[PDB]
Amino acid sequence: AKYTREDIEKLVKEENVKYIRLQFTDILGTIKNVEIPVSQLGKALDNKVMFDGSSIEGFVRIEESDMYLYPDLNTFVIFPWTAEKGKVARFICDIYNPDGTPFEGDPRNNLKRILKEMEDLGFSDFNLGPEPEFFLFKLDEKGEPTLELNDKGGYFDLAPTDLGENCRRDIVLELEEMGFEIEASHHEVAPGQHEIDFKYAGAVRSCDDIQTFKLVVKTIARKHGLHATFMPKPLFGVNGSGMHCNLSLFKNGVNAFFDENADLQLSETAKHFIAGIVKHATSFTAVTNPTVNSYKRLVPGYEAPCYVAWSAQNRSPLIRIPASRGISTRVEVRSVDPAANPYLALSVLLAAGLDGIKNKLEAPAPIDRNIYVMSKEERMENGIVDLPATLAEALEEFKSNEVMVKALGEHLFEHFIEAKEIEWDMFRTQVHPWEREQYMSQY
Amino acid sequence: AKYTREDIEKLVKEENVKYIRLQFTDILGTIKNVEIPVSQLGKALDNKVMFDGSSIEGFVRIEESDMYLYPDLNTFVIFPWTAEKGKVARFICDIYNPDGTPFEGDPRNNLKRILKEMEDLGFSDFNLGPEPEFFLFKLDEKGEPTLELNDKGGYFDLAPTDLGENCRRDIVLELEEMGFEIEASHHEVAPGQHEIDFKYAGAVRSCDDIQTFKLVVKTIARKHGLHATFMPKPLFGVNGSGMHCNLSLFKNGVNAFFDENADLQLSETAKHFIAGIVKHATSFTAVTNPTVNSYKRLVPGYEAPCYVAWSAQNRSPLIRIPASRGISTRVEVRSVDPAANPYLALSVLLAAGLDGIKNKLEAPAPIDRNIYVMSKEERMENGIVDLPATLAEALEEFKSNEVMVKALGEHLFEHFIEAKEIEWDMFRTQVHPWEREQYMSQY
Amino acid sequence: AKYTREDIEKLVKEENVKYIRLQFTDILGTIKNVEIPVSQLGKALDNKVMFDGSSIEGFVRIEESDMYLYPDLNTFVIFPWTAEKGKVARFICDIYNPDGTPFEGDPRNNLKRILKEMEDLGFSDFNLGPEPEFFLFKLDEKGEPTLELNDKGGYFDLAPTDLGENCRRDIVLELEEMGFEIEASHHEVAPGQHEIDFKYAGAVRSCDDIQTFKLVVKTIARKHGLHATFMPKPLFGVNGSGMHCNLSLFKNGVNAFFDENADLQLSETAKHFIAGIVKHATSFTAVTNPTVNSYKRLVPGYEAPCYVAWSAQNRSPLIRIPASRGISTRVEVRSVDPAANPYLALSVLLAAGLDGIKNKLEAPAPIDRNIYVMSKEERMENGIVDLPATLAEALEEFKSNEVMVKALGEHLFEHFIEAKEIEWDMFRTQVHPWEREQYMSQY
Ligand SMILES: NC(=O)CC[C@H](N)C(=O)O
Ligand SMILES: NC(=O)CC[C@H](N)C(=O)O
Ligand SMILES: NC(=O)CC[C@H](N)C(=O)O
Ligand SMILES: [Mg+2]
Ligand SMILES: [Mg+2]
Ligand SMILES: [Mg+2]
Ligand SMILES: [Mg+2]
Ligand SMILES: [Mg+2]
Ligand SMILES: [Mg+2]
Repeated sequence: AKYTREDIEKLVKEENVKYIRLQFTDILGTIKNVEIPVSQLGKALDNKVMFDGSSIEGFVRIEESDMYLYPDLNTFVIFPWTAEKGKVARFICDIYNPDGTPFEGDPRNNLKRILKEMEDLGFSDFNLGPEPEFFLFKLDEKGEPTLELNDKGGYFDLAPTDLGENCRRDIVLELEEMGFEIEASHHEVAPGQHEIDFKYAGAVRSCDDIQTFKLVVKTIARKHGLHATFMPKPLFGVNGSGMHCNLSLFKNGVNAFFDENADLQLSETAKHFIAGIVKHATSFTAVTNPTVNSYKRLVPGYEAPCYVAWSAQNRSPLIRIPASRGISTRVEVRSVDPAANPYLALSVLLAAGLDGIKNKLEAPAPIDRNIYVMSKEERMENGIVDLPATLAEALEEFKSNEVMVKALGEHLFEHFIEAKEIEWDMFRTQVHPWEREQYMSQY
Repeated sequence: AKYTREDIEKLVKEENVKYIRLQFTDILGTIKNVEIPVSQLGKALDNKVMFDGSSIEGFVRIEESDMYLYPDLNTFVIFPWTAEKGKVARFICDIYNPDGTPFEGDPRNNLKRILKEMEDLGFSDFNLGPEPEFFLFKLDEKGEPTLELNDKGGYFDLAPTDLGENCRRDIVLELEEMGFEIEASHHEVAPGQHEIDFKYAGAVRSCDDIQTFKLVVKTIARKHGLHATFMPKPLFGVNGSGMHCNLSLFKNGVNAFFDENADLQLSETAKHFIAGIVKHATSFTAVTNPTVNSYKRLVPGYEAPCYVAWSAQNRSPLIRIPASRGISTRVEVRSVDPAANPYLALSVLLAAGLDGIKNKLEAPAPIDRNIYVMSKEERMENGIVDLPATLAEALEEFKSNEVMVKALGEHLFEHFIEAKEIEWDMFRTQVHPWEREQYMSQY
Repeated sequence: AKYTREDIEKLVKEENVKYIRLQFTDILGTIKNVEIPVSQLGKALDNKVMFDGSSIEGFVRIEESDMYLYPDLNTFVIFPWTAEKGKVARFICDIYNPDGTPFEGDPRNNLKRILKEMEDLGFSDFNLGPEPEFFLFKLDEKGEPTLELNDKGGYFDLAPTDLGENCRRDIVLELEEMGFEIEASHHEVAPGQHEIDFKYAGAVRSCDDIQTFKLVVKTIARKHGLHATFMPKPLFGVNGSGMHCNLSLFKNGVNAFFDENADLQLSETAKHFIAGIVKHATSFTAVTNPTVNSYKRLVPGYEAPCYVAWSAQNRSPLIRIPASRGISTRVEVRSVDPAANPYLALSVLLAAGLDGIKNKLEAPAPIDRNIYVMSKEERMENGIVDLPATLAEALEEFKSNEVMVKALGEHLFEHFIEAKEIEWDMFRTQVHPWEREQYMSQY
């Protein structure tokens, strides 16, 4: 209980807040919001503020259904950049049905349902250390984004010299005021690409920070005449952006993934986790990579996962176990990207792992080998399966997997598939310029 | 034996030919060619003219391999538009190995191998009446094609008024001089789209005319400041172009598809044919629709096949049996498109039909029903299977089918798949503008 | 020492530092870093902050590997230009392996190693007084560099008036606030060319500054709407840039090069040092001139070394010995340029010098006449050899030398050659406009 009803009231008044954003997340991971004037804070904290809950299912809405917003006193934050008379504050809310019961369609609640499922197995915490990457493009005369990158930096270079303005820098500074515990940032492989790494955090909190992060990144970027984008693969030929997820299970307050005695200092629970992730990897990809373009990133040669396998040191594995041990022992999943709905993404990732731990699934053999060279022949000769090549392919796999499906719930699942199937269909019937440049005159 | 060595020599001289085009077709259906000066006609008719035969496998060439061109005295034609001193004549050739044996890689020969397979069953002829459709676009200042259509006509309208120049009209006139037996032409559904229907003709000859047709259509069109294209789906939202194939089997010189006594006046042989086509339809689609874009046409709502079924009157069936009976009784296959390699396309279509006749496969029930409305539920409840949605999907189906695979031969098959797999892969890793307009700012 | 963890602690607290850059250097001499918030300072000073150490190898990276950063409390500096609200501080860190051992691939480490061999042979310090040269170009509308120079000044001219804006002055001023001790600065031979000479300092201090200098320069240059470049030869026909290195060996705190009563006042050790550099010059040229463009600077007629010879007065000696003596007695290597990686260039130059000292090599006769006039044949009659003409030549030469290869270490060496070999290969296969301007019509 970070803040209390009174701690919140004292703050809004002393900090002269005049605008409160009650934010939430829909089925597509998009950051939704219902804003009210400070004069309504009371009604907000009372959980009486209603809104059309059908907005949580995204562009698949069919009917208007009244619902409540239950603000989380802990998510209370104030936006520094907004200043003077008009100071804005936010509240990440939870959606409840008119009767008082939590809305199944809400993805944030889904993560809670699965976390509860975690505690029923004996685990206390499930931390997540995200590695969100993004691209910054220049803005044209008007205000529309162009294909020009904000810089020409490389992997870990000293991008935009401190003098003047430096987006990445200025973003981190804003995130600190709000209360972010950023680990560190750097310039990414491709020119104009940036990365801000978060610190360890509980599932829900960590996921809430991912949503806010994008908001702070997009806003500040626009304030510097730039355009921030978390699109997996904005440009063909250059590196794509991913959102590595460093997962870690705890029991009684201790890292349940550490074992200073077993190989790689990993415990039986850790390896079972690895197994669960490997068994469902190709099945939950539709969730960790929800967009069509998400699969243009999952192409070999750009340090992005393409096959289900884990290692401690490799070109670009699906699962990677960082050097750090002890309380830092963690399982990194590199397939996840920034376009993924954090709440849903973690739910499915938690369900996969827990499935292996609960059923004591056997973890495959590490592979410090090279998947890049060996053709599919060896990949077949070995337990190396490829990840779905298209959104369509991933959606067919997701449906078959029963634990993954039940990981999202009846309501969430139903709509997720409906939204994506339409999304895909829209893309498959589209005629791209590339098609004409290849056929228009050749045929 | 339309022409003879002497009939050819007398013609070239009297018509003052100064340039001979020895043409052939590669694996991708592209019209290849090796041109020689009239002074070499003798060496040509002697079958001594060599060329790099690796050019028949297309962009998958790996080594240079000398081969011979064996001109077909029957395919001898003279291009009317080419005039004066420089009159051009052509010769569709056959490829032979240095030793004197026919090249397996040659698609035109493949059709001959399968036609021979037809005669071994008791059939004399296998006629084909093609319905090639195309689009005409305007040319910009320079000479590059634009997205502007040559007109705004509709289905069977009186497009471009006779006065001045009218491509479609002027094309037909050129085709007649050369000796084409055109049935009739009209304006197609979509604006700027045209169709010239051929008359009944033997497989090989009919296929040879399809190749020449495209050549005459592309050339004359350019001569009118226009750009002709046989690309399946040039524009999203407008009708696509297909190449309906009206097939018909003969025995002893009579239409083996007619039976003035059985239902629909169709014979047992005709229905067996229907069965063969239905059993392999989804398997040979990769051949009758070889390009990626070929599947943007196979989308509902544009009068293009989307499900395996046959009828005599329906929205847009895969197999259609024209009204005409007697010697005109024929089985129309509407899935085939202009981008298809005629020689390969027919081979696979002949093999499918013959498979049903040889094994007396049972033909499904006609369907004057509506596939467009009934969801996949009924399509499942019925023997209604969908055609492959992507080139990839069609290529996976083609490989599994054994009769279809053996319908192309070891050498042809091997390369066809290699070329398409690469083609597809090129397309799947591409980042289309559509992707950014949908994600660039949404994420 | 210079700073204590407490000194830094107080400074960052009093100077209101908010951003901390932990910088280092990759194999290509490129300035890199990992940025962390001031709240992570403790973890930084605790040597716990990690990063992907593969970033050290540059574009030749293969697999991501965790590593630690050890901040050098003495390299702590505070960038003045950074706004009060967001003060930025830096720390040139050292790269270590997960097990607490110095990473062999770290360039700054290698220099430290070579310096140990210097201490073993009985030497106290090894000073370096670099003469960085650089050009300044104008920025177009999109902040893009142009071939337009910043002034039409000459050698030592009073380039750019004391107008409101004057990059060179403003650079030296900013460096003064950063604790940089600059000897003097002037305007170079070519228009828009500038030079800033630092006071001599230790091998590491000097290198670390060469890095910081490049950063400050480029930074302040961008603030003035200009673009700073250390590219050895930006424009054809104009002078190139070279970072002359004034080397000075110390023994027991005194100048081991000076000799009161000795020919030319150069001690024995001094002479051997000269010899050490002459036999290894052609070999270590690939390190002190790491780019393809570097060799375009190494051409006669522009005050750039083209032959291996030393002298006190000459047109363009590879090794020049300035006037001043005593503790100012030094050896200047003029072949080195600003694109070279300071740490690697100093390691190869120190190695060559120590080779000549430990093996008592005899120094050749100093060339005091014009070497430009002596034909290729003449230079052969005397001890006169040409430096590598192209990067490729320099590379093969470098591998042929053992003491030089050991100067970089197997790990550093393997990657250097890898990067440069693929680098040259790109250049070699490139087709330049020049080639087309010279063969397009002539052929
Ligand atoms: N070094 C890296 O972590 C690169 C990650 C890369 N941007 C990706 O697509 O995952
Ligand atoms: N009426 C028609 O035959 C239309 C055919 C349509 N152009 C197709 O794609 O097949
Ligand atoms: N010191 C100078 O005169 C500079 C000479 C020239 N810039 C070089 O290449 O070294
Ligand atoms: Mg990364
Ligand atoms: Mg990572
Ligand atoms: Mg038609
Ligand atoms: Mg038709
Ligand atoms: Mg100088
Ligand atoms: Mg000098």
